[PDB]
Amino acid sequence: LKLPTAPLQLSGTSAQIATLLWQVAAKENQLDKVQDELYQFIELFKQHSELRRLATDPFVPTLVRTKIISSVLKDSGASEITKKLFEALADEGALSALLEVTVNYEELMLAHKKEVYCTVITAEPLDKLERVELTKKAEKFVDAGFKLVMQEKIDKKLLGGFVIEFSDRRVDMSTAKKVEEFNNFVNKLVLSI
Amino acid sequence: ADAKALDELRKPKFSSKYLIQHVSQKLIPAVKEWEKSYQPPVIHLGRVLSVGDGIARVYGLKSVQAGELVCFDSGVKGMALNLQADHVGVVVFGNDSVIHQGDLVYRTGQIVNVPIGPGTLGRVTDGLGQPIDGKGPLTNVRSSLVEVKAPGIIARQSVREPLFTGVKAVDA
Amino acid sequence: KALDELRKPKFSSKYLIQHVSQKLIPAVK
Amino acid sequence: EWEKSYQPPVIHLGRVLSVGDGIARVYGLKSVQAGELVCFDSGVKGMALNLQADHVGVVVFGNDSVIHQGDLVYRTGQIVNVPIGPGTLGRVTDGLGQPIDGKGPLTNVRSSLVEVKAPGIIARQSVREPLFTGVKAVDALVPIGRGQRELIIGDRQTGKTAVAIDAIIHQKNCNEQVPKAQRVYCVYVAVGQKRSTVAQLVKLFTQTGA
Amino acid sequence: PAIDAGYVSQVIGPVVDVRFDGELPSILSSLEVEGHSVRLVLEVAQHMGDNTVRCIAMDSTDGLVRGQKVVDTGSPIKVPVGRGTLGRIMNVIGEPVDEQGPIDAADIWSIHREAPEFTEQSTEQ
Amino acid sequence: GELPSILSSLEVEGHSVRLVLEVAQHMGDNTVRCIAMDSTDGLVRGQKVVDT
Amino acid sequence: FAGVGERTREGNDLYREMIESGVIKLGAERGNSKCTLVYGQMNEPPGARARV
Ligand SMILES: Nc1ncnc2c1ncn2[C@@H]1O[C@H](COP(=O)(O)OP(=O)(O)OP(=O)(O)O)[C@@H](O)[C@H]1O
Ligand SMILES: [Mg+2]
Repeated sequence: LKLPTAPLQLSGTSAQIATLLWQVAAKENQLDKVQDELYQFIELFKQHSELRRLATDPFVPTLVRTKIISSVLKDSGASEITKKLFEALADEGALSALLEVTVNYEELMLAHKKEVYCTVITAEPLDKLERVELTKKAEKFVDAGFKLVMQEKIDKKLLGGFVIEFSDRRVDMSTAKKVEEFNNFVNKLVLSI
Repeated sequence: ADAKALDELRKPKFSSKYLIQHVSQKLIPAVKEWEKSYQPPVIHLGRVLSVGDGIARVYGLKSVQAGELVCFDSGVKGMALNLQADHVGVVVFGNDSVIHQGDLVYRTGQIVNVPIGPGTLGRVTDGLGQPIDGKGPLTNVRSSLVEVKAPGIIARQSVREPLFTGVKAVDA
Repeated sequence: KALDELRKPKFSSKYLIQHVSQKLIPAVK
Repeated sequence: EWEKSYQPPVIHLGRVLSVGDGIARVYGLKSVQAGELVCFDSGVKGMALNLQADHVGVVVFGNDSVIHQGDLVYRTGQIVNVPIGPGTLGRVTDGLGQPIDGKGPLTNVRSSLVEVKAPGIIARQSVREPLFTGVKAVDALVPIGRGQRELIIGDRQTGKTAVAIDAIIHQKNCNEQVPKAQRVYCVYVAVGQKRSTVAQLVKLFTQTGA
Repeated sequence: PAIDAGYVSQVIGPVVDVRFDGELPSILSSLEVEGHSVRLVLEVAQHMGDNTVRCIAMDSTDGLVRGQKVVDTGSPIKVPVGRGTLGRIMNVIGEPVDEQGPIDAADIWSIHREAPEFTEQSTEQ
Repeated sequence: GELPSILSSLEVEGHSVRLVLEVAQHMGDNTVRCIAMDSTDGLVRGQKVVDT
Repeated sequence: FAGVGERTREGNDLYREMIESGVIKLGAERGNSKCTLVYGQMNEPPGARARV
């Protein structure tokens, strides 16, 4: 066959269902109908205690657990991706995997609108030109056609420059560390002469 | 998949309720047609998940103390060794062939007891204080824990009095 | 928290995706 | 030339998932190398040993009590290295080369990797010149050439260190008599010993002049 | 009172897991269990990974329930030290077990520290 | 349905020799583990098993 | 004297024999004692004997 490439490669057995769920929802152009139908089901477990009894209670028979789920999802225009997923997770008793699929469905979705989050920490609050010169620095730290959003915080422990935090890497072009990276270079070099 | 990303799923983020409102009117009719196939739910009682090797795994029992007498509905006692997050592992004081998966486990509310007193004098009891000499129950007796801590340094004194064995090689 | 029972899943099958893929793929047109 | 050729690196982060017994499992650190020094935000270092698909296992160079769940661990980009050179002579260092004798930093020294590929067949030559132990049971019966690994095996308190210490002390006696080209510079690695036992050995090596 | 007060999540003999809703205690920290028949302190041994610490009970755990409130003392086990402790009997957590009243203490030192450094050793026989 | 008790005897429906299983433990998820009194070669998953 | 996991009878013997030796002094002369005892004896659970 031929499925779309998932943007991220993820972990296993709950992140592995979510990347299969993303791939059949990218084939059907249902990447946001399936996503909010997950988000409805997250809310459906909070309100109904007998719906979450179909995911935690081990003494629910599997013939009950797949017939409550199918006869409840037969209408209301749910995606055929969704009501096939939910009878599959109810066949195996994996309905409690659903908080963990929804989290990994988000990370595949947010890497599909290449929107990457950010946090910029500066010394004092920015100008409108200090904002524009900074994204020109910062979209050279995302390696594709990605867009950075931003989040602006302040720290006068920095002496100007900035710290960009991407939640999996940071880049420190602040001059408070440029001082320390200068000092330790000349504290190493006078000991080499 | 960190908990920073999982605790964002506490707050609602759907903004479209076309399936929440639908199944909330069909769920309770769906559960009602499958009620003779539901075992009644269990929170403060227990239900046996697995039994074998003389260890039962008991779902439920939300407020068992660690190491207390539980009672199966077969009449067998157990002792809640490890309380885990999802089950309780009990060790069965008796034959595990009479415990099934699905059996109710009742809580006695007491750490493991034997009858002590003057009325246990004379009797042949089993490993749990239940008498096997056939001459009735134990009367003039009260329950005490079997895992008392030993007395400390200041609760003791030197050994002064002789215990006469009557054995000639021993007492000499 | 009332959703905290579902935060940790454990499965009865190592090959759970091989059953899930046998029901999600024929949901495609 | 340093300032005109200067971009700060991106520092890849990681969160501590669990920590205990001197192992920290780390979420993230997706570009860390196997065998790479990491840096916890408590200041304590670490080495990324098994890079699993979901986490990194980090052995902690120090006491794991300062590491918490969710601490930030940064990679240093470098495989584990130590300072080599003549400035290490005379000094008592720890297992990563940091000096513990209380005599300041290691001057006149250079950081090199600790896991080097051993020299292959075409880089050797025959072991022909002797290393004199000074122990005459050794230099007569089991003599040792220069470039030869020799095991000192025995039970406890049978004199295995004394054979080894006498090889070190004798090199000092021989280094005062030979030309500069053939002088033997000893390294004594004391693994898992008492610190008192090690302070007795640097007291002996200072008193002998070794 | 809500955070930095965790609850007993699982009990396996001498080993207790406590789940803290925020600000986990450090490893080697002491944790008091509220509502036990005796004073039960727990020394944090591991961070398990899901806001759970794994800790070691310094007394018996028979009686622990899986919701029991556990307060963190923010420090390791700290025992009375000094010349006031001479002639007394203490247990593991520094309580007097000789019925001679409380131990007056010059200081209350934690029982966890590092070895003296290599520069601190004395080589005299 | 209901599980057989531990040490109960189970007979496998449709097999060349009479195969008797003795229930050793209750595994959970409605499964019992059994030790066979004869050869288990030729046994198919989903074969009917009758509790005596 | 750190007694780690030994007999409680021996902890009582040493404590009593130090009082008659004047190594431990009780009462208002407690400061003239020369020994302090820490006891984690063999009736303690394994967490108490691992830290005493
Ligand atoms: N050649 C020797 N002549 C006399 N005494 C010796 C000799 N070698 C060792 N000894 C003495 O024997 C003791 C044991 O020696 P040494 O410490 O070298 O043993 P070891 O093998 O290093 O033991 P371990 O490392 O197990 O403690 C030392 O106290 C040393 O003083
Ligand atoms: Mg030695």
